[PDB]
Amino acid sequence: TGEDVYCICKRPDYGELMVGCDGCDDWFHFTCLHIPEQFKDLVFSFYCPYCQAGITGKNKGSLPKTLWKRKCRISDCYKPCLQDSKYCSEEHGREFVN
Amino acid sequence: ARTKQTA
Ligand SMILES: [Zn+2]
Ligand SMILES: [Zn+2]
Ligand SMILES: [Zn+2]
Repeated sequence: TGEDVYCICKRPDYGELMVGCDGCDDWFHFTCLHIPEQFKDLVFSFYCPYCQAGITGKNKGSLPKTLWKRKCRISDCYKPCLQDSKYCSEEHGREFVN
Repeated sequence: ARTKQTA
Protein backbone atom coordinates (compact mmCIF):
# COMPACT_ATOMS: atom_id res chain seq x y z
CA THR A 1 0.00 0.00 0.00
CA GLY A 2 2.87 2.34 -0.83
CA GLU A 3 6.58 1.67 -1.19
CA ASP A 4 9.13 3.51 0.93
CA VAL A 5 10.05 7.00 -0.25
CA TYR A 6 13.04 9.30 0.16
CA CYS A 7 14.35 12.77 -0.68
CA ILE A 8 12.42 16.04 -0.95
CA CYS A 9 10.45 14.56 -3.87
CA LYS A 10 9.20 11.75 -1.59
CA ARG A 11 9.60 9.22 -4.41
CA PRO A 12 10.97 5.67 -3.99
CA ASP A 13 14.52 4.48 -4.58
CA TYR A 14 14.18 3.38 -8.21
CA GLY A 15 17.92 2.88 -8.73
CA GLU A 16 19.29 6.37 -9.38
CA LEU A 17 22.26 7.98 -7.66
CA MET A 18 21.66 9.40 -4.18
CA VAL A 19 23.39 10.81 -1.09
CA GLY A 20 22.57 10.04 2.53
CA CYS A 21 22.20 13.04 4.79
CA ASP A 22 24.28 13.15 7.96
CA GLY A 23 21.83 15.15 10.09
CA CYS A 24 18.81 12.95 9.54
CA ASP A 25 19.15 9.48 8.01
CA ASP A 26 17.34 10.25 4.75
CA TRP A 27 18.50 9.83 1.15
CA PHE A 28 18.27 12.42 -1.62
CA HIS A 29 18.54 12.20 -5.40
CA PHE A 30 21.34 14.08 -7.11
CA THR A 31 18.90 15.41 -9.72
CA CYS A 32 16.54 16.75 -7.05
CA LEU A 33 19.41 18.68 -5.44
CA HIS A 34 20.65 19.93 -8.85
CA ILE A 35 24.12 18.54 -8.09
CA PRO A 36 25.91 17.24 -11.21
CA GLU A 37 26.35 13.48 -11.25
CA GLN A 38 30.06 13.74 -12.13
CA PHE A 39 30.68 15.20 -8.64
CA LYS A 40 29.84 11.74 -7.29
CA ASP A 41 32.94 11.29 -5.10
CA LEU A 42 33.68 14.97 -4.35
CA VAL A 43 31.40 15.16 -1.27
CA PHE A 44 32.94 14.70 2.16
CA SER A 45 29.73 15.09 4.19
CA PHE A 46 26.30 16.03 2.87
CA TYR A 47 23.56 17.90 4.73
CA CYS A 48 20.12 18.22 3.16
CA PRO A 49 18.46 21.65 2.84
CA TYR A 50 16.13 20.88 5.75
CA CYS A 51 19.03 19.95 8.06
CA GLN A 52 21.04 23.06 7.15
CA ALA A 53 17.95 25.08 8.12
CA GLY A 54 17.80 23.43 11.55
CA ILE A 55 14.42 21.83 10.83
CA THR A 56 15.26 18.13 11.00
CA GLY A 57 18.92 17.70 11.96
CA LYS A 58 20.14 17.01 15.49
CA ASN A 59 21.47 20.36 16.82
CA LYS A 60 19.57 21.78 19.82
CA GLY A 61 24.90 25.92 18.58
CA SER A 62 25.59 26.02 14.84
CA LEU A 63 23.98 24.61 11.71
CA PRO A 64 25.62 21.87 9.64
CA LYS A 65 26.83 22.68 6.13
CA THR A 66 27.73 20.41 3.22
CA LEU A 67 31.50 20.00 2.91
CA TRP A 68 33.10 19.34 -0.47
CA LYS A 69 36.34 17.47 -1.15
CA ARG A 70 39.23 18.91 -3.16
CA LYS A 71 39.08 17.67 -6.76
CA CYS A 72 42.19 16.44 -8.56
CA ARG A 73 43.69 19.37 -10.44
CA ILE A 74 43.68 17.46 -13.74
CA SER A 75 40.78 19.10 -15.57
CA ASP A 76 39.60 15.70 -16.83
CA CYS A 77 39.52 13.95 -13.45
CA TYR A 78 36.63 14.35 -11.02
CA LYS A 79 38.15 12.12 -8.26
CA PRO A 80 39.08 13.55 -4.84
CA CYS A 81 42.66 14.51 -4.05
CA LEU A 82 44.85 12.50 -1.70
CA GLN A 83 46.29 13.86 1.53
CA ASP A 84 48.58 16.84 0.76
CA SER A 85 48.85 15.64 -2.84
CA LYS A 86 46.94 17.71 -5.39
CA TYR A 87 46.12 14.56 -7.41
CA CYS A 88 43.81 11.59 -6.98
CA SER A 89 46.66 9.06 -7.38
CA GLU A 90 50.21 8.66 -8.65
CA GLU A 91 48.90 7.86 -12.15
CA HIS A 92 47.87 11.54 -12.44
CA GLY A 93 50.78 13.20 -10.61
CA ARG A 94 52.32 15.26 -13.41
CA GLU A 95 52.15 19.04 -13.15
CA PHE A 96 54.16 20.28 -16.15
CA VAL A 97 54.69 19.12 -19.72
CA ASN A 98 58.46 18.75 -19.22
CA ALA B 1 30.34 10.80 1.71
CA ARG B 2 27.69 8.07 1.82
CA THR B 3 26.41 7.50 -1.72
CA LYS B 4 24.09 4.92 -3.22
CA GLN B 5 23.34 3.84 -6.78
CA THR B 6 21.56 0.52 -7.35
CA ALA B 7 22.35 0.49 -11.08
ZN1 LIG C 1 18.86 15.67 6.58
ZN1 LIG D 1 14.40 13.06 -5.12
ZN1 LIG E 1 42.98 12.56 -11.08
